[PDB]
Amino acid sequence: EIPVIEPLFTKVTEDIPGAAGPVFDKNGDFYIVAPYVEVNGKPAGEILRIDLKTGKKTVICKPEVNGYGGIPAGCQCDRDANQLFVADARLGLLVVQTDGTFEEIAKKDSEGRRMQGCAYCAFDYEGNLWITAPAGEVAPADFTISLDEKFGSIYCFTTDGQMIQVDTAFQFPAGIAVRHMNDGRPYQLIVAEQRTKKLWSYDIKGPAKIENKKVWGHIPGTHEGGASGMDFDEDNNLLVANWGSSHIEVFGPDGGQPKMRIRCPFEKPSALHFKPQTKTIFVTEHENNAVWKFEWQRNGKKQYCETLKFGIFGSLEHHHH
Repeated sequence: EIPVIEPLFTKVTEDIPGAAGPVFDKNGDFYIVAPYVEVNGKPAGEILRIDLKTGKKTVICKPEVNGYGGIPAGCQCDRDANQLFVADARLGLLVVQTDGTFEEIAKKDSEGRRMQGCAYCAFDYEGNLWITAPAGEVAPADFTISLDEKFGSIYCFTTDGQMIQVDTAFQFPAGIAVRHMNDGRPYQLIVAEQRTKKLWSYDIKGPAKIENKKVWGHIPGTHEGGASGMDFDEDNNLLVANWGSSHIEVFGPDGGQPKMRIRCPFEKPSALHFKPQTKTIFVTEHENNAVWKFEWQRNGKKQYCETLKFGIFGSLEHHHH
């Protein structure tokens, strides 16, 4: 029904338990997270730097708060400083410096509620951070995932430093991406509900202001698991890892059904991310606990963490003259 392409995948690294959160920082260094690392049967997840020339893996941060180890599950870099925002299914949302120190951004949200554990996040170009939270309350609450009960939530961490819960009642909310229009403005928030075959959209009307929740797209397949991570290319096609499959789905800007599929040499892609200024997509996957790369048909969308650089700054917004 749908065209399938089969690009050459190249293995980057392997033996990363629960491999996810591929991300590039402001300098082009590459990081991933290993959520399933354990010590004595307890979480001890890791944030890793991967040297793309040598393949060498370096543990950047082994987060823990009051003796509760983390489950780092997704990442985005900051443009303002060379620090990573790490969605942690046990600890919430962390800011991790490249030197390994970290700060937990929130024990509680804007309503005084205990924070939920997070997994993916996405900046809009105005600087707000949109976050999926598939786990229940952070440590020291007992760990719970919204696999069977609809308690996964969505947050927005605004430029004013407010952690606002903007929706809930999701069954493993996973990938999240912002659709920016040609004038640079945030228009739609896209959210994967991984325990269904659905992608949801909201219209962004401002910081932490979303409305008009609708079904945006449908994920093919009848196996366990749907959309995990997702990313826009420069034409606002959305590439969506289908964890219940060996494909990445390609949606047009207006969603619906995929218009093309990318066949992968592996099952269970968990996350994907473009390398800045390239067509190269890095993909994490849980069949092999591994990281791969492949060349897409065009560039990715300009990334938040490049937006203060000469040659990028000033080129995102466009207006009538």
